[PDB]
Amino acid sequence: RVKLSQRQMQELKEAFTMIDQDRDGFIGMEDLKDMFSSLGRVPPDDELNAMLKECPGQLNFTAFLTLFGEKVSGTDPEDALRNAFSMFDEDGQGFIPEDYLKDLLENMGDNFSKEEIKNVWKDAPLKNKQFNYNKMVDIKGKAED
Amino acid sequence: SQLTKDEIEEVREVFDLFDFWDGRDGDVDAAKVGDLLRCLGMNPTEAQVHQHGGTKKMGEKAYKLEEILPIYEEMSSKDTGTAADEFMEAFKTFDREGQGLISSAEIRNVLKMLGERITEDQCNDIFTFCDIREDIDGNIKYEDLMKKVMAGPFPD
Amino acid sequence: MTMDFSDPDMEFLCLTRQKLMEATSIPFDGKKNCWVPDPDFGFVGAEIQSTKGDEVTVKTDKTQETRVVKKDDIGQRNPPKFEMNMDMANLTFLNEASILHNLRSRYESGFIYTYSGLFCIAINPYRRLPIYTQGLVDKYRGKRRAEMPPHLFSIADNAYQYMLQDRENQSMLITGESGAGKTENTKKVIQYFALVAASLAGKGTLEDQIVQCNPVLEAYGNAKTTRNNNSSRFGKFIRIHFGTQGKIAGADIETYLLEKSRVTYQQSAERNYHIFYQLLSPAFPENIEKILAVPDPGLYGFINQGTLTVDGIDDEEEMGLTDTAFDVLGFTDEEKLSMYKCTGCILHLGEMKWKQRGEQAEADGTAEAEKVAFLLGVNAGDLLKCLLKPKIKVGTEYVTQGRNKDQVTNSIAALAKSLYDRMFNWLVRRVNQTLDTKAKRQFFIGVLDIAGFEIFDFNSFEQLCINYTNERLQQFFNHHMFVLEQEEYKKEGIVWEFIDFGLDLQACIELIEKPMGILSILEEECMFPKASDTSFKNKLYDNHLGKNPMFGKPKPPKAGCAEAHFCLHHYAGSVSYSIAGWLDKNKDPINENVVELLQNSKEPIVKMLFTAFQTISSVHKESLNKLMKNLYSTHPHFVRCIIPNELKTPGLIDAALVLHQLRCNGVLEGIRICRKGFPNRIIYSEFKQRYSILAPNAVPSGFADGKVVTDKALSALQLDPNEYRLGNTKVFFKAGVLGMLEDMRDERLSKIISMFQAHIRGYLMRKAYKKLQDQRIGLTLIQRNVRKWLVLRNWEWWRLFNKVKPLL
Ligand SMILES: [Ca+2]
Repeated sequence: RVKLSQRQMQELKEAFTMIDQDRDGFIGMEDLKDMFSSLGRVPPDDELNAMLKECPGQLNFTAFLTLFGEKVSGTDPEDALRNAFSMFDEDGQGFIPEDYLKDLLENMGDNFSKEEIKNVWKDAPLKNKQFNYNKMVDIKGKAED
Repeated sequence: SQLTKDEIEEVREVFDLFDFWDGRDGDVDAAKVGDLLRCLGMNPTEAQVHQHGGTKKMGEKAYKLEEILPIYEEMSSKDTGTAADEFMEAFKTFDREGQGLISSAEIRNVLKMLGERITEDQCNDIFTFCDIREDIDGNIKYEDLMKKVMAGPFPD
Repeated sequence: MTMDFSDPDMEFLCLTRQKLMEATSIPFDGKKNCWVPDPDFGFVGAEIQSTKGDEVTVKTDKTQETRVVKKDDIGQRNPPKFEMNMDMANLTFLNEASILHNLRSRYESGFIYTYSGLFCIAINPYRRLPIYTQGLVDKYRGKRRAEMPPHLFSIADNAYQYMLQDRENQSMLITGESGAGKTENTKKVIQYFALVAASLAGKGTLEDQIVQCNPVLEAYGNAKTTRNNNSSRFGKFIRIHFGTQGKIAGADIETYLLEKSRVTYQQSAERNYHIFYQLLSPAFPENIEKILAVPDPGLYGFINQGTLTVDGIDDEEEMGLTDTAFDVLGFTDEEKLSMYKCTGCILHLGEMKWKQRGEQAEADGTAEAEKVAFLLGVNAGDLLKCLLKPKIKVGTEYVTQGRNKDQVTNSIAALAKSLYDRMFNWLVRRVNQTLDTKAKRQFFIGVLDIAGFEIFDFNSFEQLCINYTNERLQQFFNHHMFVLEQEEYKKEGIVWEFIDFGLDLQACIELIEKPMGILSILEEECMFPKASDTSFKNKLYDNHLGKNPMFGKPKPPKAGCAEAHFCLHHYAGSVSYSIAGWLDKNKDPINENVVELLQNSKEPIVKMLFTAFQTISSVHKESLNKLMKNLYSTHPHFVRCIIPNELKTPGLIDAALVLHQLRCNGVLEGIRICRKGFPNRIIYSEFKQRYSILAPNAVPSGFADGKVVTDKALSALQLDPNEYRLGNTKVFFKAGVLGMLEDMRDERLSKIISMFQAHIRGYLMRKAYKKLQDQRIGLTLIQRNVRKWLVLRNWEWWRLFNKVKPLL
């Protein structure tokens, strides 16, 4: 939890500070509409406001870290996840054998739902009936590509 | 009936690990009662394990923690779990010329052909893991093998 | 030790390491493998199926067949450690079955030798085998029995050393009929005593100067018997002498118990001695007329009662070598005549007919009498007169004439036998003269060849006589055993709770010798004119029917399966005897006048009859009484030769014939005796090395004491203290103790291996444990990291700092 650490807490500092041009520190509807503009996407009021409801009211940054109290739960780190996947890859990268990973998440350990299984194949970096981990670790945070 | 608080905490630890690998649900598969038991630190024979619950296949039966605990302690009620004396007098039966050396083709024959048979794979492994070598024809030290097998994968 | 299971010579005594480990490791189970009775071939190996009440079910090995054998018929078989065993004394299960096996399995792998207690058994291999090399001789020279494997030589070098260690005369008692090599064997033993005379590190060989005589003694002492083509009907003891340095210094031959009777009586398929059918042949027609006969073995009561010839026999050739041998031994072609003529006389002493008038008998011819009178060189008148009439005394001299017909016929028969007996002693005195090219004798190692123990379908006065002899022989053995085992126990400090073993045969022996026993009942019943085969029977029954265990009585058999009148329990088993004719067969009365007169003319009959009225039995007794006085003054050794099969077919065993020989042999009696005592005896080390696995402990095997471990292993198994005793150097066991111990070890060892395997599985898994542990760390991360992602991928805000920052 507090594991919304420094790297996690300063990275969140530049973030709230950009959406800025500010109302002495207030991720604003405007600071927002001004951003999703330079983001280039589509700003819906009711909605844009729906983002507000999440914080009681008035988002400085103290509230910004509090809002991200769904992020911190898992949030295990960068590398830590790579090593984790590593373990189940014996043949150096190109990564893990699909089947395995299925018998792995689906019926070994904290079992996945047949519903959770798909929520994963849809995207999934794949080929040769073999999975890609530094690619999935990637999606996790989000470099992109 | 007796396992101490710490004894339990210990069985638990191992127990969880096992229910973890087969799906954290509070149950472990009878097939795994042998292994689990081995992880607590015991060395049971297959007869021992079957006479105490171990099933052979995998869908058959399951055990909560409170069911395994008494197995652990009945199992722990035995005492010819086996010593060195017991392993030494038995290797000697095979030591043809009286030094403590035994062809490996032979120790392996013992281990694979007799008693609760041991796998080809299992033999190679225990033999690679203990650092037990044969020399020209001064076959294998049987005591070397005894001390190490009885010392654990994680010596120190 | 001193054996390399490899010195190629040992190919037939030994059995090599690989081969032994091979025999020593075959499969086995003590709760099921066993010995079971087999009609066709003795005892066979099997496995126990089901029990229930007193009726066991079994399945046999070599043929498969589920038979239903009874409880007291399942033989505990010995475990593998005992296969090809060298001394059956060491066997843990000492039953017939088991004795059969050890001996068989060794003959069937080329080994003809197998020790059983004091005995040295040796089977006929029927084929030359390397066994008698002068190189082996040295592999055996000076060694005590355990150092080498079983070998006839071991018993001689020892018989030889003892002669020196204890300065005692030694004897070798060898048994075995027809094809057993009792022959080669006696030869090979006299040979060996010779080779060792070169042993102090610096016209005939002995074997030969002695083998030279065997033809002549055989013509007068051997003959066919229902069950044997050439049976020595006398006992010979070849005494090989030595000087104080172990130096061979001579030999001579003592003879015992020549079977007179045969001289005037045949049993259907039997025959008088060989020589009779020998003289009367063609390589010597000439002699056939000096003697006074017509080449026709039939034509003579003292020769025709039984058979004419013997299948696979050519008298001629024998009357041949017999004669050639008579010269080699060196004696007067003239002497050679007397012996012959003397023999011939017996042929006539049978024609000598008779008739009577009231109660005085008279001739019914006279050619026959001057034929005898002449051949002997005495005056027929005086003969006929002293046979038919006689004059004796008190101070004056009355006509003892009593004589009737039933009386003279005997008198004549007895003359014959008496002639033959003096002739035979004579013949022997001679080869001895041939042998005495001596210096000075100090000791001896005699070899005794006696009869054996006969059990026929029809045993009569002859069988009893012989059995009385072996009974006293087996006893001699029992007694030696007794004396040794007694020291053996004391050497170890074990308590000896035993009465002489010899005594177990005294009952029977007594039932024969003892004043008012079989023989003495016979003798007295011999002095009663109207006595009868029946008068004698009752007096036997009267005296010993319910009153003595040994004495029994059979029960009518098969119309022809003769009538038996009583049976004795002999060490060799139970023998049933027929009484018909003993009264007639036993009378062998001396007729004084015939001697003083026979104390006339022709030179041999001067040395012969020059050197009351009695009986065969009384003589038998006296002779036997002597053989024993002599055997008991010697340190004995026992060799047991054995006929393996009725048909010379090397490597073949007939269970019945062999067992039969065993019960007679005395071999099985010894096992019986070993039985009641502690036959298994182990040195604490041999025990230390074999059973420690049964009660292992942390004390380094080497600093440990054998006795202590032995002791401690035996308590832990809570084995009955009666089942064993502890000696200063060995632990004595009873029956099956080792049998059990062997089976507990197989058990225990198997358990200990599963266990080791158990420790491996424990190692292998305990190693995987750390991994699994690691891999739980991982997966938890992956599910606790993916799941949030499956959520978070929809938190608008989430999308933003995912954009909001790459753009920092
Ligand atoms: Ca589970």
